[PDB]
Amino acid sequence: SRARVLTEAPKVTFKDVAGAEEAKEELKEIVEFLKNPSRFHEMGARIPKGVLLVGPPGVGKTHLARAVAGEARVPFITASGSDFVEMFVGVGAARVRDLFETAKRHAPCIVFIDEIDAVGRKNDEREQTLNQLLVEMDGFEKDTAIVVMAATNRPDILDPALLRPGRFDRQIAIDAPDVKGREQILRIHARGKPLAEDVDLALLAKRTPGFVGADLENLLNEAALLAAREGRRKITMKDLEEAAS
Repeated sequence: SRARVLTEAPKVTFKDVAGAEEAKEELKEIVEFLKNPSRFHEMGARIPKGVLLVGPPGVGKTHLARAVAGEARVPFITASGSDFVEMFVGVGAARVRDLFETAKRHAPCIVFIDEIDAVGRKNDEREQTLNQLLVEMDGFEKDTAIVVMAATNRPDILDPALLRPGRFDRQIAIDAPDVKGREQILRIHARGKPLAEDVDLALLAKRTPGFVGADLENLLNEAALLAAREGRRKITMKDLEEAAS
């Protein structure tokens, strides 16, 4: 059967992501290869092919691979490795085959395989899907500037094939935001939400080690309800304390 993906030109930029500046830099190469693939091949350039983002969930990996496509003003085709193995029959591959057929038509372009763990989680239905992914990537022509991006949190349980040179031979770490990072996140979400002067974001940021982007959201969104519940209007450092419980 057909592949069925989601093509779209992202307007998102790096300036639209809190932290991950370390990872952003590495990606700066991916962005310029997409902008001028010609130049790269001309020179002895690295020429990326598979960028595997590694980090905890809700850390904003998918959100970053999107800022990459936008940063280069290039298309961002998405797909779900889950959809590939989900449907049985010789479909699994036939779809992966399509995904890059639609990709070659929009190259340069970032192809994002979501839940690649479903595809390369080191039971024959997968193997067939995985194998095709290596043939497509190992079969990328110079005029085909497709940079396949995927995310995960277990590059160790991932079939060594996908990681071998020529495929996803480039891992970037997207860790939980640092004190400052969390601070930025909390401020961004706090603006559309009321707060009492007693609420100290800086403190909240330093007091939330381990919280992911989507975690600092709850804390705020949740504290809002906890206060709105007591006929209160603003979020007090007190409600934020009760939410973390």
